[PDB]
Amino acid sequence: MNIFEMLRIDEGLRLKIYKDTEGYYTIGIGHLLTKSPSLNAAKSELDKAIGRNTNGVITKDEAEKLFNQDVDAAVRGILRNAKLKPVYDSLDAVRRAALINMVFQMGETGVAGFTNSLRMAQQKRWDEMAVNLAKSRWYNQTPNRAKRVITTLRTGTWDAYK
Ligand SMILES: [Cl-]
Ligand SMILES: [Cl-]
Repeated sequence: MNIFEMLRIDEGLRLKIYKDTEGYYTIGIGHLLTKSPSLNAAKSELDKAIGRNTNGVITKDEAEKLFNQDVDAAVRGILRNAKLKPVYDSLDAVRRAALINMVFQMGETGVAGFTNSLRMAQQKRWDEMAVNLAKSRWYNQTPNRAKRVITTLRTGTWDAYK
């Protein structure tokens, strides 16, 4: 198991523009296109992202390309985040994957807000951190996914994904 496989599981793969759990225009493997209610705005964003006139449909390779780019950006944004970096550095390899997933789904700013859970993570207070993470909108909105990530983060193993 690794980050790519982990997110491929949580995000799925879709070759056609679709709406995510929050109603936004997405495509590929969890690639947000826009928050605007406009399909056309979405189509515009897609062609610009791909570099061609897509007509709302992309190939697997294309999806996978956005995916690489997106994981890369998540890692890099963690590493440059003054609140995130220190947490990341303190974690083992599995737990780091979990921090990446959360950043991928909710953005750097979003995660940086989980101040209290971040302090716990850094203190290696596993069970308390998990409890706290669960008291969130993120958990109430996407509980199964959230559950998988929290377990990962709590335990440092891939059990929730096997
Ligand atoms: Cl892009
Ligand atoms: Cl879910």
